[PDB]
Amino acid sequence: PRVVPDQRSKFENEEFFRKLSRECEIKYTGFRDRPHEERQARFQNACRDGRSEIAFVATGTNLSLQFFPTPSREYVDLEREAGKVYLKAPMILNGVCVIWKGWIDLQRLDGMGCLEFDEERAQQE
Amino acid sequence: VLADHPGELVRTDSPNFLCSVLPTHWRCNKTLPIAFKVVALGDVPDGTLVTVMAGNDENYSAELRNATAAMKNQVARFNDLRFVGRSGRGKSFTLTITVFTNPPQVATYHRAIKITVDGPREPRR
DNA sequence: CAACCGCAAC
DNA sequence: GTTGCGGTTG
Repeated sequence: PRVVPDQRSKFENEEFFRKLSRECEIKYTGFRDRPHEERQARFQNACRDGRSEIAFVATGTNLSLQFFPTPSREYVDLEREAGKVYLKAPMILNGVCVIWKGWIDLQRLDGMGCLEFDEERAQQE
Repeated sequence: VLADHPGELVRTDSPNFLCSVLPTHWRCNKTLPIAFKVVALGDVPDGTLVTVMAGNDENYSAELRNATAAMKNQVARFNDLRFVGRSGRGKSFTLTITVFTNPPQVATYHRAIKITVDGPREPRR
């Protein structure tokens, strides 16, 4: 089945989630072999495409993201702060509904982000 | 007719997916001994894309090859999936399997495989 | 021992 | 493009 029977508990209890529930070092992992300038372009192009790939650096947990509920400023926010993009991406991770929220420096291509329990989605599951 | 193909499966960290068993230790860039497969429990439309990403606390994002596949009859069979990035002495990668439904469903497989330059080798002297 | 680097042989 | 195995090293 898509989710486990008690999402919130899994999310608040398992180390897997706990390690990702506070903001931490994330980083764009796309086109790792190309020159940095390109990676910058590739990154943004795809972001405007509502998608991207990022890893939680410390643990090495990788994720492909979809920024939809063309993207909205709510999911792909370019204004809010310059030099960096703020992203939001809902998904079902290991059976629990969550939302991935973080930001990325459009120049260094790294940043901070974390996992957030998505209770609304959960209840609909 | 006959009926018989998923092979040797194990649970992933998601309650909605199983995946093939991988060798404990394998050579980097070397074709795997079986074809990696992702089996979906809950209904998943044919054509849904499925991808594999890997990382761990040493290589935050391992380089892979042929890491995209498509669901057909609840099974996404990868043709020649390969691990190019190394995982580090005594270490193994954590896989991230992403099934692209809306929203995407993600399943991790921890300590799934160690990738080294040589791969398994008989002791030697 | 279990990595890495190299590369000869196919 | 694939593989097996010697030289080394921490």
